Amino acid sequence: SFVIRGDEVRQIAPGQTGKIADYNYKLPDDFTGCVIAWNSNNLDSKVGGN
Amino acid sequence: VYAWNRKRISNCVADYSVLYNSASFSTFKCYGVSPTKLNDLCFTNVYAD
Repeated sequence: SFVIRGDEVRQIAPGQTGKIADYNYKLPDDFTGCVIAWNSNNLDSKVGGN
Repeated sequence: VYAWNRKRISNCVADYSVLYNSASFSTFKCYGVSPTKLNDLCFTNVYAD
């Protein structure tokens, strides 16, 4: 479980690039499971940035 | 698009990861090479048509 920028959701799959797949979260190439994500702007954004 | 600019590129390092991280673009399609492998390969020239 974690929060990220919507553009960066692409980085969460087996075999990816950019800061997450570089460091922040790494899947194995043969992952047996599911990825789920949702926009959370109402909770996780704030007028002065979160 | 008829007068399309054939810019030859040579003698340079290309951080093609810029084109992945610049997610503002509507596409980053590839043929014959995977977009990851661009960051490892080297070419005699490139053409940025």
